[PDB]
Amino acid sequence: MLDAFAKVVAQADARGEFLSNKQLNSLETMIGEGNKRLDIVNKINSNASTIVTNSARALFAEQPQLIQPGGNAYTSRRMAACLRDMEIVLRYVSYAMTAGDSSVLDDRCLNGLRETYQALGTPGTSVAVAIQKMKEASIALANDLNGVPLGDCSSLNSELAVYFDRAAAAVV
Amino acid sequence: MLDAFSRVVVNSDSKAAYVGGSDLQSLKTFISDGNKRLDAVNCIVSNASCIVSDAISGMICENPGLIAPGGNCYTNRRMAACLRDGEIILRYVSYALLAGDSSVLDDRCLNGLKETYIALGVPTASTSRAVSIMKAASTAFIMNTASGRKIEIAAGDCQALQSEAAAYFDKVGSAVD
Amino acid sequence: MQDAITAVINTADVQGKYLDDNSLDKLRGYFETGELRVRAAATIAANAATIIKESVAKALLYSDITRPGGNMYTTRRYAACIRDLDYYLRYATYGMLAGDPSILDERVLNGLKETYNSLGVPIGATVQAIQAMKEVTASLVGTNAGQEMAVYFDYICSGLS
Amino acid sequence: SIVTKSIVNADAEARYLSPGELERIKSFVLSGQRRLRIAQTLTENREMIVKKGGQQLFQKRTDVVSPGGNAYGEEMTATCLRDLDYYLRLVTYGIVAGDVTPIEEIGLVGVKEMYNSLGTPISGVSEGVRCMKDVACSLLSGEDSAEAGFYFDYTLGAMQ
Amino acid sequence: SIVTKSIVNADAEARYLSPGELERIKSFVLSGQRRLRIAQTLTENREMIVKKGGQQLFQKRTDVVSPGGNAYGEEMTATCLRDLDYYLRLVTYGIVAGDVTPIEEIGLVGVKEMYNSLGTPISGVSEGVRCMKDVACSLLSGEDSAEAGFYFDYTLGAMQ
Amino acid sequence: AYPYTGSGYGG
Amino acid sequence: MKSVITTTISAADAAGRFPSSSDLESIQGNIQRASARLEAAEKLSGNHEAVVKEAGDACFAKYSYLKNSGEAGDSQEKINKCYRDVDHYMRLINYSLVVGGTGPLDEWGIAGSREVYRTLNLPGSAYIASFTFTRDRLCVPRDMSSQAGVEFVAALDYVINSLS
Amino acid sequence: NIQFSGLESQVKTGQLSIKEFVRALGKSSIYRQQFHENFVDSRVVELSFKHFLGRGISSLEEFQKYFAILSSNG
Amino acid sequence: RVLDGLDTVTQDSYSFSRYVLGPFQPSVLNANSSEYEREIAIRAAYRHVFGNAYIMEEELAEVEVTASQYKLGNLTAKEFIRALAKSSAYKTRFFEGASQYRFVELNFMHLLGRAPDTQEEVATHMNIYHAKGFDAEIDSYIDSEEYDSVFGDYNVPFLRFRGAYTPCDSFNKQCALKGGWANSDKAMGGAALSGYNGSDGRQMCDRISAYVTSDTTDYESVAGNSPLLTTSPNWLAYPDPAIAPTPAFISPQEVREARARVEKLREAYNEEIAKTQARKNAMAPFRAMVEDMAPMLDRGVTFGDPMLVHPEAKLPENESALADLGGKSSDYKRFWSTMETNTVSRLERDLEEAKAELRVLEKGVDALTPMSTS
Amino acid sequence: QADLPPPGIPS
Ligand SMILES: *[C@@H](C)[C@H]1/C(=C/C2=NC(=C\c3[nH]c(C[C@H]4NC(=O)C(C=C)=C4C)c(C)c3CCC(=O)O)/C(CCC(=O)O)=C2C)NC(=O)[C@@H]1C
Ligand SMILES: C=CC1=C(C)[C@@H](Cc2[nH]c(/C=C3N=C(/C=C4\NC(=O)[C@H](C)[C@H]4CC)C(C)=C\3CCC(=O)O)c(CCC(=O)O)c2C)NC1=O
Ligand SMILES: C=CC1=C(C)[C@@H](Cc2[nH]c(/C=C3N=C(/C=C4\NC(=O)[C@H](C)[C@H]4CC)C(C)=C\3CCC(=O)O)c(CCC(=O)O)c2C)NC1=O
Ligand SMILES: C=CC1=C(C)[C@@H](Cc2[nH]c(/C=C3N=C(/C=C4\NC(=O)[C@H](C)[C@H]4CC)C(C)=C\3CCC(=O)O)c(CCC(=O)O)c2C)NC1=O
Ligand SMILES: C=CC1=C(C)[C@@H](Cc2[nH]c(/C=C3N=C(/C=C4\NC(=O)[C@H](C)[C@H]4CC)C(C)=C\3CCC(=O)O)c(CCC(=O)O)c2C)NC1=O
Ligand SMILES: C=CC1=C(C)[C@@H](Cc2[nH]c(/C=C3N=C(/C=C4\NC(=O)[C@H](C)[C@H]4CC)C(C)=C\3CCC(=O)O)c(CCC(=O)O)c2C)NC1=O
Ligand SMILES: C=CC1=C(C)[C@@H](Cc2[nH]c(/C=C3N=C(/C=C4\NC(=O)[C@H](C)[C@H]4CC)C(C)=C\3CCC(=O)O)c(CCC(=O)O)c2C)NC1=O
Ligand SMILES: CCC1=C(C)/C(=C/C2=NC(=C\c3[nH]c(/C=C4\NC(=O)[C@H](C)[C@H]4CC)c(C)c3CCC(=O)O)/C(CCC(=O)O)=C2C)NC1=O
Ligand SMILES: CCC1=C(C)/C(=C/C2=NC(=C\c3[nH]c(/C=C4\NC(=O)[C@H](C)[C@H]4CC)c(C)c3CCC(=O)O)/C(CCC(=O)O)=C2C)NC1=O
Ligand SMILES: CCC1=C(C)/C(=C/C2=NC(=C\c3[nH]c(/C=C4\NC(=O)[C@H](C)[C@H]4CC)c(C)c3CCC(=O)O)/C(CCC(=O)O)=C2C)NC1=O
Ligand SMILES: CCC1=C(C)/C(=C/C2=NC(=C\c3[nH]c(/C=C4\NC(=O)[C@H](C)[C@H]4CC)c(C)c3CCC(=O)O)/C(CCC(=O)O)=C2C)NC1=O
Ligand SMILES: CCC1=C(C)[C@@H](CC2=N/C(=C\c3[nH]c(C[C@@H]4NC(=O)C(C)=C4CC)c(C)c3CCC(=O)O)C(CCC(=O)O)=C2C)NC1=O
Repeated sequence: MLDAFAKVVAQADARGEFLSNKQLNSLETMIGEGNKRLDIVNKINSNASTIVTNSARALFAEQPQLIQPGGNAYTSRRMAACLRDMEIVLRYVSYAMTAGDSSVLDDRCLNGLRETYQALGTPGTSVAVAIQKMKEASIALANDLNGVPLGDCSSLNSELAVYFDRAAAAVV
Repeated sequence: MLDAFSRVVVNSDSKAAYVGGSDLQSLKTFISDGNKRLDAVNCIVSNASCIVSDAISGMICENPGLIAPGGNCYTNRRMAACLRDGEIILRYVSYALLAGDSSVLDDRCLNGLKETYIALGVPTASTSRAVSIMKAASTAFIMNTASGRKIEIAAGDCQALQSEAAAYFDKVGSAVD
Repeated sequence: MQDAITAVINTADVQGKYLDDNSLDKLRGYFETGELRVRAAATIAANAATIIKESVAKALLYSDITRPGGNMYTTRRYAACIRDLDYYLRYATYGMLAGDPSILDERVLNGLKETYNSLGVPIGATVQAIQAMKEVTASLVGTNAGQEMAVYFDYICSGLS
Repeated sequence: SIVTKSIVNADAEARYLSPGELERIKSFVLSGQRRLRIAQTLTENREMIVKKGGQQLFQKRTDVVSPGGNAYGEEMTATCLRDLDYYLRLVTYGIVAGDVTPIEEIGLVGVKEMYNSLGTPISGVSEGVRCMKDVACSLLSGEDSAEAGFYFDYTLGAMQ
Repeated sequence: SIVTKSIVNADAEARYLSPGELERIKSFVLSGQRRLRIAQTLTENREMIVKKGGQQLFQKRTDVVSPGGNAYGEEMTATCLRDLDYYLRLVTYGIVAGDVTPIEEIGLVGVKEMYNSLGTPISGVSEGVRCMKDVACSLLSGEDSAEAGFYFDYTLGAMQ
Repeated sequence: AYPYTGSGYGG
Repeated sequence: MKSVITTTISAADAAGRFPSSSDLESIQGNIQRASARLEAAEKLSGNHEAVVKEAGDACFAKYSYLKNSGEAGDSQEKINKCYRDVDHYMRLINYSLVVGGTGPLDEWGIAGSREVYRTLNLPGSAYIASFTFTRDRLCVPRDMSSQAGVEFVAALDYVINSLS
Repeated sequence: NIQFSGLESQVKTGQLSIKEFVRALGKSSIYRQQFHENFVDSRVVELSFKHFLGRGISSLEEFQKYFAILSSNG
Repeated sequence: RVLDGLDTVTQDSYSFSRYVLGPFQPSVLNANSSEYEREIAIRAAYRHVFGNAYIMEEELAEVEVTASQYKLGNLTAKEFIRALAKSSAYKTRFFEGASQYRFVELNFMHLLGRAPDTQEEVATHMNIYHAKGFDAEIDSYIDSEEYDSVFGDYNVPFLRFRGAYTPCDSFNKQCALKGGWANSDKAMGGAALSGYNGSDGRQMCDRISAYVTSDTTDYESVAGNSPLLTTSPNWLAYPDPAIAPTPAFISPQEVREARARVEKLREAYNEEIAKTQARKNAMAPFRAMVEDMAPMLDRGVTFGDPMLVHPEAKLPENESALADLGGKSSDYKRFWSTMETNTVSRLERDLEEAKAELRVLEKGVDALTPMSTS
Repeated sequence: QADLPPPGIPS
């Protein structure tokens, strides 16, 4: 597993040079961003259960297929598996939001996931709609002006959106 | 007028050599403690009219012969002057807090004070009492321990800086006496 | 009229060239600011009434103008006054959302100075009413979109003056 | 005015004034001093009409002078009675004019847009003018307050 | 609807639909499911929006339910909440239509003439719709209640 | 001092 | 107006030299501290009207005698002037807050204030009541950022210590 | 409650002549929504004469004249 | 009493005058100072005492002994100025080639910082000249009690913006005698032009007529080259204190039009003021009506919370001392938008703009014969 | 490195 820097160091050793002053300035910049990063991850880790639950409500409301007999989310077993999978993807997007690299989220969750949800008959695009709903709820939760000093955080919301867009892109 | 920087430079020119490591190390500590210095001087250039008011008022109340006839705080004019002089003393102490070296305070204000207050007939013990009241009030403001004012600030130990400010006021009070 | 995109196609077209990297940078600039222009126009659409009410209340009322012999005296004049403030707000939103003030040149500021100097409409009171709408509108849409609306209100004020 | 309306009328028909319209001008110029009596009485009794009409307005309608209404406070109440003074002045103009043109163009053309731009309920304005109609009909004769009262009725019909 | 507006547009220009307008139709027909979710939620939460919006209306505006107002009485209050139910229904129609043409032609074209013929303050109606906008924005998401809330904002701009 | 041009009843 | 730029330019002009690296570091510090203060100014221009309400209402909440007699607050019109002068001072706090030195607040508000306020029987204690109310209604976490709040406190401090 | 306030005002100034006022009223969406949408191109032709000239079609060759304009060019 | 006294008696005059804005403030060599502080104060002295005149490094050697003595702190600054003014430098710039009015006038500027008040004073100092030379003139200016009281031993002389000004014309002088920051004394007087090769140039004097007889210096001479202008405080007076530059291609028609406009504006102005007295409190009869029916309208507070109070009932918290009348944000914000709204205010600014334009014409119409008419 | 890496092969 590689962190935000571990990628810089790993490339710098894959060429075997030192870090230039340019690289060190970039790292120092990301550190000064890092408090805002921890704030976003704290907001996500707090309200996560409402993210998963509300997003699943909107999924089954907007697509009434899966709650019906014959649908894929039809059994209490299958529904619990559905919600828990949404909890999985939100957990690893929280991880890759902390790391600054999308490596851990690829390697643990996204890489290979499509082969499974093909192998079960699960419609991938419904999963993609689910992850888009968690992206909407999560970004609209991350832009809350409650309890935090005001400030500009468009770049980190852009990055977080890149992680959820990678999840929806990897299931579909 | 010399800051901490020019103090390092002047010392190293007396030694007549390059600047080197260790002097710069102490000066690096000056820079990293910079923001606390900033916020401290900001705390003393804040309620300072309040400081001079309270200190001279305290000096008259502790020693009621000032306001008595033929005292140096008797006439309204003389009261205006004493307040102005209290203001000026606190002003140059604030300069010495920014500079970090007492060159400014020694050269601009401190040099002619004993002879001047003698040449005016100003009682010096009373002035040193007023400098002491400004000292204690200034250290209480600089430690955020004033009763009427408690402003939240990012927390940290600042004892160094308090002892610095008290060093300058003791330099003034010891200078008038 | 023309938006920022049409202006880019005008310059690139009138040179005969195709789209080079500079023009694509200008289109990227507009397409970055797109969404901000949309929500600003949404908010102004929502609160036009209150912008005109607050701005008339700050700038024009209880003065010589609505006292008799001022220009605003009588109901017909009052309603014409606040009608003109509605046009300035609406066309200022069009100019913001296009990203190019050519609409203000075509359909508002044409002949308007001759109109107001013909009637005896006070120019300075009009300008101060427009600036009152600029402050209130910038308070609603925020900093960035308030800057954008600020350049178009200032464009109309530069048009009249 | 009646003269203005007749001249404009046969001007748009591009003819001289008809004998009928000239009889209308004769009846108007002979009815003059009665009209000037009416507007003389409503002129010299304006403070009773504005005060008493404002009292019947605020007593019937405690909305606007309540806290949170439009006319709450001393300055706002003064402005409210100021407007009732305006509509009384315009009614006197309409009486001496022999036509509602002065009333319509000074007061009524675009009144709804103005008071909607002020946040003022215009039904309260119409209730105020109806109260001044009752006071002004208490100050006049039978046929006299029929005539003047009908000019007030026109203003009520324009507000509603 | 958007389809109706485009067809009428190029119909009066007597041409087929341009590329631009066909892209607009594509964006509309792909945005469908989201719209149907919103109008589904405002459909199945109507009684909370009408009741709670009526409470905030009458608590902000104690004029019309006071004795002497329009909506004084049990029957009149019921009719008032009936009209708020109408505008809630029409907002849902405007959401699924993707255009305010349903809202405009069912509810807005000549609304001021009607409520002026009924004696009803239309500013109270606009305050009622704003109250239902607050409740309906409390029941939805961020971008979601931005969209639906802006449909309510169109209705408020038509009332004012 | 600053008259508003009106043909009839404007001012 | 005393600012960073005007003090270093004026000081270098009095020096008789080109602007050396010291002035360059001064304006470097101006563009460092700039963002924190400007956040303060944006929020002040956000809700200034409620600052006028609470400020003046606390100002007559303390001293009621101004509304009692003919002295300074005889009419509602003089109360309009009361709130008006408060908004002048808040507008000058916005101005000096944007510039970053105490320049416009000094040359526009403080200069010759003492002849005016002494002349027209205006007590300074009511102004100080207003401003101390505004500094008592300030939260570091909430509203403006802590750095912004600090600069707001400093400017309003300078207002009181100018008047008192 | 339909009001066209700037066509009205640009006519009150003489900026638009009254011909151009009838033009801008005739090109508004309320004209087409009222008279074009519910009617055939032949019937749109006829009603455009009633509104814009105040007479019927004089004769058959004039109808074949203006019907080509409507029918080919909206 | 707003103010105690003149420039000398008290310094309230300095506090609310132009003085605070200007770089016309005193400069002091404070204790033990480095070359940066010595060189600053010595140049600020050279700028004031020579009036921005230009001292080459050769001419600095003339002044050098005295400069060194001041760099000590042995000499007080007034004795330094004394040694500056006794230098052959300062004789050559000013005493050698000047008329006596001009010259005496200069030592008021450089020594005292003020323009001479009256002809009688000027003649007094000239009588001191013919008594005991250039040297006792300089001594008389430095040993004056007004000088000592205002400057003290320390402070380099400066232009005193004391708001007292004994004679207004002496103010107009004092701004005219120092022509702003770019100018110098050789420019103001044609010493350089008259003299061959930038030297031996007789100094020209103006305003002699204004010393002798009761005259007034031009608005141009005080408005173009001034400490008023260099210490500009960035004023949004609709009045422009700056002169409009002279437009070319002026015709007499353009000027009869503007004269007629000024007279029409004056008439409208007087009529509107006279009405203004007539306004009284038109609103006052209705105000008195509302004061009369106060028992019906005025209502007492219900003490409660937002919950549990009848609607339109005022809480003691919402006894805002501006909500008690029913004013608004507008009502405190009104007098700032009054320039456009007010009729009288609007007229006054127009009058003044018209007057400035009229003068600018009065310059331009003066040119005769060879003008390209347009 | 936007796409997913081969099996094993931790990115
Ligand atoms: C924190 C130490 C306090 C407290 C803070 C609260 N402030 C509330 C409202 C409020 N605060 C201000 C001042 C603020 N607004 C500005 O624009 C500026 C400066 C430009 C400042 C310093 C205002 C004007 C307002 C009213 C408007 C608003 O609601 O934001 C507030 C809400 C009070 C309530 O609604 O009950 C709180 C809670 N909280 C505390 O526990 C301590 C005492
Ligand atoms: C261990 C966990 C942990 C956290 C979760 C953070 C939480 C946190 N954030 C900030 C501080 C901050 N946090 C943000 C973040 C925000 N910018 C915005 O536009 C959004 C509302 C929001 C991101 C979603 C900003 C802007 C600041 C600085 C606020 C300021 O100085 O005005 C601070 C104060 C110290 C600092 O300035 O860094 C703290 C403790 N810190 C921690 O130690
Ligand atoms: C480490 C990562 C990791 C994952 C990402 C999941 C992926 C995953 N999901 C399921 C299994 C499942 N996943 C779902 C989820 C779905 N329900 C639907 O309606 C939607 C289409 C979809 C949610 C968006 C369901 C319903 C099952 C059970 C399927 C069944 O038994 O029919 C299984 C088989 C084992 C099981 O039954 O739990 C696996 C491996 N598991 C992991 O270990
Ligand atoms: C331009 C103006 C200007 C200032 C006024 C200062 C303000 C300032 N102080 C600190 C930061 C700080 N300020 C203090 C000060 C103290 N804390 C205590 O508990 C004592 C009461 C007090 C003694 C002086 C401390 C302890 C810190 C944090 C430690 C540090 O940063 O060194 C910081 C760091 C950033 C942050 O905290 O967000 C800044 C910018 N700096 C400036 O640039
Ligand atoms: C730069 C630094 C600096 C200072 C520190 C002061 C010091 C100082 N004080 C005075 C002058 C004075 N100082 C005081 C003060 C006093 N009143 C008393 O009752 C107490 C004993 C004492 C205050 C503690 C008084 C009263 C005078 C006027 C004395 C007199 O005129 O009798 C004077 C003479 C000039 C004047 O009258 O102002 C000076 C130089 N001035 C400076 O420029
Ligand atoms: C640029 C900054 C700036 C200010 C801060 C004000 C300050 C100021 N206020 C007044 C003038 C005034 N200011 C007040 C205000 C007061 N009423 C009271 O009951 C309270 C004591 C107090 C409000 C808290 C009043 C009442 C007057 C008029 C005084 C009078 O004419 O009697 C005047 C004289 C000119 C005038 O009449 O307006 C000035 C300069 N003006 C400025 O240009
Ligand atoms: C010995 C007699 C004597 C006088 C009569 C005055 C005359 C005078 N007034 C000013 C200067 C001034 N005078 C005024 C006065 C005015 N403000 C207005 O609104 C009104 C038009 C007018 C009062 C009726 C103002 C405002 C200034 C400052 C002008 C400015 O700096 O813009 C100045 C320039 C120096 C200064 O700034 O003080 C002088 C010489 N001075 C003297 O020495
Ligand atoms: C968008 C395109 C557009 C604009 C903007 C526009 C302006 C416009 N303003 C007009 C009049 C007017 N405009 C005003 C305006 C003002 N009075 C005041 O005191 C205020 C300071 C100021 C407004 C801020 C007034 C009073 C009149 C009426 C003059 C009269 O006819 O009596 C008129 C003459 C027609 C009429 O209203 O009767 C036009 C045509 N016309 C257009 O087609
Ligand atoms: C004849 C030509 C003419 C009319 C009619 C007219 C009306 C008019 N009414 C006004 C305000 C107002 N009008 C009212 C009226 C009312 N408040 C109530 O509660 C009542 C229900 C109602 C009256 C019946 C009030 C309170 C204001 C003041 C709003 C404010 O500025 O604070 C204003 C703003 C100027 C001012 O008074 O401060 C105008 C211009 N103006 C004209 O030139
Ligand atoms: C679909 C479009 C549409 C609308 C909106 C509509 C409204 C409508 N509102 C009515 C009455 C009414 N509407 C109100 C409404 C209100 N009273 C207030 O004070 C408040 C401001 C407001 C409620 C928010 C009241 C009080 C009445 C009855 C008044 C009376 O009968 O005296 C009536 C009279 C008869 C009847 O309701 O059956 C109609 C037809 N009709 C339509 O076809
Ligand atoms: C939008 C609804 C609408 C329609 C359809 C319409 C048709 C229409 N067809 C016409 C003529 C005609 N239409 C035809 C059509 C045909 N001849 C054949 O043999 C074929 C079967 C057929 C073509 C497929 C012919 C030949 C004429 C002219 C006949 C003549 O003038 O002698 C005319 C006579 C004048 C004119 O065209 O301008 C009208 C108005 N008008 C309308 O408003
Ligand atoms: C009756 C005659 C009389 C006085 C006058 C006072 C004067 C006075 N102030 C003190 C000290 C003192 N004074 C202040 C300043 C002051 N307090 C504030 O909170 C604010 C806003 C102030 C200015 C308005 C502070 C902050 C202190 C330090 C003590 C404290 O924490 O309050 C001390 C203690 C001195 C010491 O510690 O040696 C004295 C004697 N005392 C008297 O007996």
